[PDB]
Amino acid sequence: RPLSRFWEWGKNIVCVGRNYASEPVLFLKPSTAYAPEGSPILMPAYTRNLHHELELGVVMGKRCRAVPEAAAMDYVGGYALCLDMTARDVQDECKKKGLPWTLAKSFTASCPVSAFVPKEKIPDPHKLKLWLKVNGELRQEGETSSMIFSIPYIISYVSKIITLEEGDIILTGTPKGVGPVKENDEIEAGIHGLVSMTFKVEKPEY
Amino acid sequence: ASRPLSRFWEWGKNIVCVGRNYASEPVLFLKPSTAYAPEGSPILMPAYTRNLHHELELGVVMGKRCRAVPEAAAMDYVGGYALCLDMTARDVQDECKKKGLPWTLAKSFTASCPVSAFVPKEKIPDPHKLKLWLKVNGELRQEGETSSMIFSIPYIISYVSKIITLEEGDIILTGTPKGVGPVKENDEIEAGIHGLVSMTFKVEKPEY
Ligand SMILES: [Cl-]
Ligand SMILES: [Mg+2]
Ligand SMILES: [Mg+2]
Ligand SMILES: [Mg+2]
Repeated sequence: RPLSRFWEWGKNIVCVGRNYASEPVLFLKPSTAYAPEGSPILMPAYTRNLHHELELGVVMGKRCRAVPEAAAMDYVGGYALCLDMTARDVQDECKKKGLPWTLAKSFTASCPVSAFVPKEKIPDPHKLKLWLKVNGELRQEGETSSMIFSIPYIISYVSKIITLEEGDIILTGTPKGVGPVKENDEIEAGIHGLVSMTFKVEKPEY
Repeated sequence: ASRPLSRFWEWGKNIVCVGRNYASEPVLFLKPSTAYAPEGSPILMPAYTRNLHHELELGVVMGKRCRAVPEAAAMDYVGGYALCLDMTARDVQDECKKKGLPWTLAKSFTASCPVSAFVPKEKIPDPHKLKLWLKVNGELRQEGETSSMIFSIPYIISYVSKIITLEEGDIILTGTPKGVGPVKENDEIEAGIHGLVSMTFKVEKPEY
């Protein structure tokens, strides 16, 4: 289907652990973690500390299996700005117990996502500037130039472990200033000169 | 438009697996859609493991968008079933557990969820009265009865659905009985549900 609405039909979401200040740590979100603009961030009932993580997402334009770094950028279709919503308290316990990160990282609406930005609009994804506000006040700022692992290497690396389909996305890590959000909070985020997006923290209607 | 559940592995977006469910709440982790290996495709061995285990599991293919459903309604959201193998780099898993890292390299690599033909819901009135088996070069290594599952199926559905909305075509593997063990290049795994379905897989290294 069309990359401009890739969150509607894309199957997989792969997320790098730390990529800002030896190999990347990888974890997954289900497709239902996607919350496109106009849809709320949903707070799980089991957390009392949900954090925002501002991240550049790389959307795969064709099927990508064990590709070398230099070819990796041919498999990219575009990009989207994401929040890797994280139940931080659950994560701390998972690290402690050797448990999978699912409840901390992989719940419904745990990946809010901007409009699709075609790769023609971004000649270099390592020269972008990211930002995020909670209730109008600046909280996360990062430059993608300060990423530890480059996007070509991240694509190559995960493609050698997990084949990526067209429409799959890779979240490439968060810069500094990660912190909490509560019910009714509003998160505004963007890439300077390219895209912006608004989201509202909300409880489920169960 | 709509694709058949008989080919759910072709279009299904998500795989959710339960940890220990045989002899307080389930452990959950995920595989990517590209973990699927339908019959005819090889179990691929990741180059970084020296201890790839099999795990015989009943899968549960969802038939209807399933968002935070109660246990008593859960079975209405099921489309059918498939027998799967939760292929696991156990050596990588131990290290993941130790460092408190994600289980991805252990449980979510390519071809790490071999899958049988789809069994419609009508053919299985009670999914807890099934018998599963698995052979490795002819030797019976896994034997389970789904009645001895700790968490029932309707609960597992009601539970994961509260955390993760499940689509049409998504599957939940409901854990593996005893008899888990390793495999190696050129081994031929066969496994089935008694009277319902059977499958065969060759273990290979990738043509990377
Ligand atoms: Cl995990
Ligand atoms: Mg998926
Ligand atoms: Mg992150
Ligand atoms: Mg398992």
